[PDB]
Amino acid sequence: MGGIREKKAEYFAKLREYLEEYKSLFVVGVDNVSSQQMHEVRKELRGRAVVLMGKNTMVRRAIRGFLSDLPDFEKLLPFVKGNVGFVFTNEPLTEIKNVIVSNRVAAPARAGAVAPEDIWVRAVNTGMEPGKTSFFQALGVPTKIARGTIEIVSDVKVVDAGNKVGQSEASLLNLLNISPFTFGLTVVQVYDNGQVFPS
Amino acid sequence: SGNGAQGTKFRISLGLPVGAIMNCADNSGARNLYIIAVKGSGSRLNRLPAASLGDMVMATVKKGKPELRKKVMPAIVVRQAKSWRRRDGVFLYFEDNAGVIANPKGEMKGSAITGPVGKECADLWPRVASNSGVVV
Amino acid sequence: MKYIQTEQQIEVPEGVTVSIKSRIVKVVGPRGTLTKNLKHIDVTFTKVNNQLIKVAVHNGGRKHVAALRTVKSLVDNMITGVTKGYKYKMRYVYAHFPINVNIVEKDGAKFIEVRNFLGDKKIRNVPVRDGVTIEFSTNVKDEIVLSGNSVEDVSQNAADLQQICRVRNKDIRKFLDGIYVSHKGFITEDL
Amino acid sequence: IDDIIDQEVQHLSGGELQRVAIVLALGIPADIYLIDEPSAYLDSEQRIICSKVIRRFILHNKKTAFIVEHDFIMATYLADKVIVFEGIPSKNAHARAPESLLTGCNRFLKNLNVTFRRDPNSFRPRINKLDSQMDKEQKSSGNYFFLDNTGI
RNA sequence: CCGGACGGUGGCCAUGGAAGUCGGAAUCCGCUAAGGAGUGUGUAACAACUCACCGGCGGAGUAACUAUGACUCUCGCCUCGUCAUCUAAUUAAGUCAAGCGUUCAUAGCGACAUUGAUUGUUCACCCACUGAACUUAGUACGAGAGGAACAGUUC
Repeated sequence: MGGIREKKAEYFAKLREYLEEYKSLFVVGVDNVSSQQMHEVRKELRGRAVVLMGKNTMVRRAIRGFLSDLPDFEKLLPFVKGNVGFVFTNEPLTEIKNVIVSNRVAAPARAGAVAPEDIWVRAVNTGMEPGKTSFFQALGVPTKIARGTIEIVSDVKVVDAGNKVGQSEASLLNLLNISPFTFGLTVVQVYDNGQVFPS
Repeated sequence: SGNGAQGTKFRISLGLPVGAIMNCADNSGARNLYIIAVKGSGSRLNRLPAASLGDMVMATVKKGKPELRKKVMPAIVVRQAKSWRRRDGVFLYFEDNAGVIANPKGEMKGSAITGPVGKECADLWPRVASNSGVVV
Repeated sequence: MKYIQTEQQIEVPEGVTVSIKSRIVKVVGPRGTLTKNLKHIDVTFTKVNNQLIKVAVHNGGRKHVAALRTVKSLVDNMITGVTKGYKYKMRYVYAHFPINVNIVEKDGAKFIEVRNFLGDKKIRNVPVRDGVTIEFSTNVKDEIVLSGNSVEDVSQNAADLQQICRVRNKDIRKFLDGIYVSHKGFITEDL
Repeated sequence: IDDIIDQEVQHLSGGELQRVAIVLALGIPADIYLIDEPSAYLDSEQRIICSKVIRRFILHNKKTAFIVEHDFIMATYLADKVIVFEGIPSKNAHARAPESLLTGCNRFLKNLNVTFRRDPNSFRPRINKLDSQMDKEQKSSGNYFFLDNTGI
């Protein structure tokens, strides 16, 4: 916890040898995914070959590149985004994506997050007794009281992909028990053998 | 005045300072009322508190049933004698000083009131209205 | 310890020109125009380029320098108010007695008239300031909306109203009646 | 009503249904509210609960209300103006513009010819018999009712 | 400003129930960028918040009862008395923070330590009164118990 490194140039130095040891290098997104979910996802990778560290200490692929003859500089626009890791692997490119991208860990949306895909809510009885039905109506979910229970009138899209989910919107959906997205290591890039693959 | 007095009261000449004795004019068994305090009266060095028509006092019974004597209770002044003046311009006065024993809320202890009763008191204390014959 | 210079940037945008002589600022934009007097401070404004203006203090103490950012901010909100403009929303709050709010006018007036507040036998009035307009929001319940070019006039007009409805002689945590400011933003949408 | 909540309206009672209906009209916001004969099927306490209801909400909300009534006391409490109807029943009829409480009450009570002097204790209307000197005196004054107001 | 705050496990004994968070010591392991056998907020008891730490950003004895003392033995102060009686009435400032405060040191407090009767009556002690009353309103808040005001009105 104290001041002692918290290393600089030392952890970079371990990291240096790690791009060079493995053929295939991935630029990946934790941000969304819980850590029982990440930590489990990482368990899979770890048997096969392993993931290591950085900030901008990550962006220093250049030093690694400088040791060999491979990229600089030369890359398209260094794709790194908030919340990035590097996955160093034996595992060929195509398979790594199918493990990570296909098998994501369940999870519910969040308030103030941009929806990744279209959100819908179904029609049918919520099962909930009379109360503040109004809250549902505020979002643009039609509801009315039928049989002394709150029911949603119809299926409709509450939010589209690429629009943000409002704070009210999220909370009300969670009470419904409606979630739906796939969380995991969102692949943002690949290097293998002098070649750059985007998502 | 105070509790149970629904209505306000326009000032009327103070007739009865502390120590004054009025006739008891109910059928409670009390023969007279000796005034020891006026409710709602203020303070000035040396001034006796003094009551008037429809004031609630605190009295003891000097003459009357022994079950009423030796203690302090509320009463209400019903007839005056010191002449006073109404807003119709009139200076008027009764032949006696008299009031009736009553409870803090303003309920008569007795059931009749013997003699007349000035309207300003009647107007002030409903249970006094009830038991009054000739008013004013 | 006295800092030899500290400066700030006031960025200028496409639709506005701001002009300063002595320390009198005139900002003029799409939404109309705003001017404020900065003589009470001692800073040096300097134009670098139609989209940029600096403000600086030479050899200042803590407190002087502290006032320098606040000059930047003050002239920023003049600039934004002349572009995006300012909109404060307030909502009525009451447990029993419905607060009824109007707009009356005696002698070119404009006042915000508050009736019935907590049953309150008195009729409350807050004058509408100039440069500020009032809409009772359609589509929303007991929402009043104050807008205009000057954050300072909108904000204060707002607070005048909320403060005219303070409660007395009651537990103010149980008796929460009032008109509170509920949203601070801009007039032009998307932003 | 908690117990009434499950019960059907067909299954319901008269007076209970009445208070519920009056309340329902007040349930929704409106610039103007219209109520017709709220006193039906109700006893003393029940009507008077209604009287407080209409006056308080209207005052507060600053909305207007028209109430039709047969009950003397209910009209007095709620209203500020009155419309009196006249003519012959089941034949024709007529309505008037709204007029002040004193004015409207004199007209209505003049049609009946019963004065309701005042009882000093109760402050209640006290009825006056036909041909009389005391009642005759009133007819010359134009006072059918009395309240805590100035008047002879 | 914000994201992440994780597995051994709800550590161990004390355990009524104590799963990090009243308590007795002990401080490990794996994780991985960093995640304390766990800073404070804890529902009883997990959670659910949080934060650290990665990161995006002149004196005595005596009792088939207490007390008193028939008996044996030895050389007007206190007082405004108590009970009646006559009265409606009666002498006729701060620091420190260990503690309380049921949970919490400072809401509220803080040890230690430290910087008309009656009387000459003053006084004292009663008997009464009253800023009050009225509507606002038995209302708002409250399971009730209870209980407001601003406005207007009269004193």
